[PDB]
Amino acid sequence: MMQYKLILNGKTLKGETTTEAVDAATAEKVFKQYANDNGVDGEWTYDDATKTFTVTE
Repeated sequence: MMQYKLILNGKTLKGETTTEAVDAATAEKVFKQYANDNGVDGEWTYDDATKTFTVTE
């Protein structure tokens, strides 16, 4: 699976985003900026079936 996704699981407001990044490293860098802007860059969950990162504040 390629097309990674992000889910902001904020204790205030939630959100999501997609990307064209094909590897977890590239996607992490893309999603980091998205959450660092949303004020949620905290923890970064991991997955092996869904390939979707989530923030944990």
